[PDB]
Amino acid sequence: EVQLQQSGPDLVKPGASVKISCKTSGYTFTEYIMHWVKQSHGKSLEWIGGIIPNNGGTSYNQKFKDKATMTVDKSSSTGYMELRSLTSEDSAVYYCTRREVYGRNYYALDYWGQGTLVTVSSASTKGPSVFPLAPCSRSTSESTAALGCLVKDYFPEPVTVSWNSGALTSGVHTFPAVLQSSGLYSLSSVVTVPSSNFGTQTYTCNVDHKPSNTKVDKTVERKSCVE
Amino acid sequence: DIQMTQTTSSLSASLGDRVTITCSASQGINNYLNWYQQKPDGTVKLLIYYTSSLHSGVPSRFSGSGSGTDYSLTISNLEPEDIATYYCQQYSNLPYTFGGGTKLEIKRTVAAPSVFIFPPSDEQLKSGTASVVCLLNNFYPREAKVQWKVDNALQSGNSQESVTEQDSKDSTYSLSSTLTLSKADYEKHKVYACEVTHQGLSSPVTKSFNRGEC
Repeated sequence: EVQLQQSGPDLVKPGASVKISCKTSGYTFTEYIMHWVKQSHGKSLEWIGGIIPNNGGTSYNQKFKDKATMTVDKSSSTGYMELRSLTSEDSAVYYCTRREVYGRNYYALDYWGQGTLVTVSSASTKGPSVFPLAPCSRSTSESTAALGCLVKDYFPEPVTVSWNSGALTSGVHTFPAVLQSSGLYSLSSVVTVPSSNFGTQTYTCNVDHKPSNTKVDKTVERKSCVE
Repeated sequence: DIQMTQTTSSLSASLGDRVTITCSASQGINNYLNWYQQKPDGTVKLLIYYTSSLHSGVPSRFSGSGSGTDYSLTISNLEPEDIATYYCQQYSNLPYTFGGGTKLEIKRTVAAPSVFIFPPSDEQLKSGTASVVCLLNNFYPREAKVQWKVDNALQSGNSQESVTEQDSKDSTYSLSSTLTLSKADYEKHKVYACEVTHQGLSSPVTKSFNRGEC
């Protein structure tokens, strides 16, 4: 019940600034120090800095001295980090964290936010198109049936996909997005089912692209041929 | 800055094996060393603080030890949900620095992929592109070759693939390969095939459709 709820994904232009927020709950905001951490895609964690919410005292990693500003709003129990002079190298997930103190001088980041994906790009937001993935035919002697949704030509990351509004989770694979040469992302979400259980439900993928405020529900028709 | 190294970036172990992830600092850090777990969805949790103390909710199969420059995170009997990247972090001095991370996979029995092929939708085709998708479902190990053939001609340069993280239950991978062609190029050919090579298969497996009969 310690929760750090970070603002949603953000697309911002090079040379600009972005302010991300971290709304805390389940503990007394002014009684704990908050630290921020960067993670570039496929890379390690980097420490940006820490802030004392009670007086707004700050400590920065010198690598971010010209990049990051931490602030707090005590009245909303919210920490902020502002990143300035943005470049593609600032494209990353940013985490807010709580720093616990144990005995005299033992510190650890005991609770993490879910992270905020910042994409620094000159390109415009583009909502995905969603196409069905439905095979031409099913074998009598294939023991699982498959179908899915192709989520094509969106920008930036991320999209979320659920099946039957979260009710269908078992046998679902949502692949990592691929960057196409167009500079747009594409991803597939698939479901498999034991061939005997296939006919017991319909299958609707629910696609959410927050950066474009796009929500698509696409029913994938089960209809297929016997070989 | 203190440099933190995880000599082993990638570790594979069987369920119930004892696994040890190593961390070394560029100078003595006097036990001021924490461990984090990052799950494949990107969620981060504290595991161990001050070398050896367990965080709230951490199971007792997790332990940590070390001194000076060298530390160990041990998982005493590996479960499938321990699939994650493990990061060490020093606070001996500022700035805080993390190791490069150790990804842990489960070694399990060879499992053949289930292969499916999905033709492009008329909904997509009418706007001038055809995506053909080949799914390899629930296989182990991760190494897998997908070749696209169009009327028996081998394709190159016109496919992209992606692979899931190891599944936290059955310890398998899945892979998606997409062939992208103009509508015009798609309509020039009949037979679309993906050929799959994997250790779990007796020989290469081909899944195909003919645009005619679909």
